[PDB]
Amino acid sequence: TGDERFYAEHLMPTLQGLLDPESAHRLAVRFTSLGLLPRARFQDSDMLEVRVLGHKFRNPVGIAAGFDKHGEAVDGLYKMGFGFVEIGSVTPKPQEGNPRPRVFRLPEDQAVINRYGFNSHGLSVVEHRLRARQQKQAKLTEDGLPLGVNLGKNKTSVDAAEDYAEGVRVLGPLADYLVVNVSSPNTAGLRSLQGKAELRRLLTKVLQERDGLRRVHRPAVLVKIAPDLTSQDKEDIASVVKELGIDGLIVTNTTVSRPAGLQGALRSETGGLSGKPLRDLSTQTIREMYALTQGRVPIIGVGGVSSGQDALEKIRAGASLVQLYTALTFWGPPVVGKVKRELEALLKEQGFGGVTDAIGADHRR
Ligand SMILES: Cc1cc2nc3c(=O)[nH]c(=O)nc-3n(C[C@H](O)[C@H](O)[C@H](O)COP(=O)(O)O)c2cc1C
Ligand SMILES: CC(C)=CCC1=C(O)C(=O)c2ccccc2C1=O
Ligand SMILES: O=C(O)c1cc(=O)[nH]c(=O)[nH]1
Repeated sequence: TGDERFYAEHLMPTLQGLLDPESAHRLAVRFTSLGLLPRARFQDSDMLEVRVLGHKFRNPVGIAAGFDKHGEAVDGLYKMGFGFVEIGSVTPKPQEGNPRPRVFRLPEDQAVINRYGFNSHGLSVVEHRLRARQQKQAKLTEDGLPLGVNLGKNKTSVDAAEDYAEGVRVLGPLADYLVVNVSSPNTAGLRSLQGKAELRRLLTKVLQERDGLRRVHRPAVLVKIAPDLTSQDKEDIASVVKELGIDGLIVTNTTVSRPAGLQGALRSETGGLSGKPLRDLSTQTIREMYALTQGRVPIIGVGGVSSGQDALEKIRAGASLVQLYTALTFWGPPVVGKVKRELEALLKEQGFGGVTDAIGADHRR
């Protein structure tokens, strides 16, 4: 389409030439929040509907955590055509995150490196922001546009499990699903919570807190994992998720690896790498986690999605839903309708009745 070409070829590269990435992010959130974007033209086909995690998703393309960290732009993100929105990560207390600069573009790689370090307005501010639109969200969710909330932990926390428990208590009642984010590369010791013993203790506490919420306020609980896990780590996570009845996995966060071939001048910056160089590392992690959970644990697939093909590869590997972030930063809002249009076309070409028929299809070949 003309908008896709205009944004991708002219407007976004021009604005990126003018603005440092964190300034660009802040202006993107402000513009989205104000609805200063035409309403998406693409009308969602019945082929794109997914029923998973106790909810209807009008389309399987979500905005990944970290774009709307503080729940400021939720309605603008639905207006952009996302089938679901995930906010956060949110930490219990407000915290500033790492010193600036902490976000870096790798244009030659269609990648970003970030070390934000969980900059967060904190649970109380986000709670009041979501409460201001709680019944609007109830109607959106009923109409197939669910809301996820991603929970983090404060830098100076002495008890990680209590940070996540506080998040469940405060934002669980406002969420369709919660994400226990134990895979940020930018908080010291956080990824150690993916270990078997630490994860079983942490997730038992999180599920007990969730189960204590009133039924209409009781969200699904997902664990978001790194792309950098050992085979042992992945087997341990699969075992714990099945043992405790965790509702789903988000696969994956950013990578601390630096794949051979990166060209960006900023490739050796500390932080998590996102975008195209992460794509197939994430797809293969989805594939492994689907097999280790016997296809019984819903997966939200994320990492380097910028086309219908990228989305369908993750769905065929075992994802019920996908998310994107970094593609939005390069191609702008038109990328959402592009992914959905291309995904519909490919499902038809490959003989799938809809997204649901394609979930895990590669494992049945
Ligand atoms: C600038 C930036 C900030 C992010 N912040 C968060 C976060 O707060 N919580 C989280 O779970 N993931 C966060 N992520 C990771 C994304 O949710 C996603 O897992 C990852 O970027 C891969 O998707 P992509 O290649 O489509 O960007 C962030 C990613 C980026 C690029
Ligand atoms: C061109 C404008 C105004 C916004 C696009 C954008 C980036 O360029 C960026 O680097 C970026 C980096 C991290 C998060 C979000 C973004 C983003 O939203
Ligand atoms: O630094 C952050 O806040 C952040 C970055 C990232 O890539 N992933 C995440 O979970 N948090």
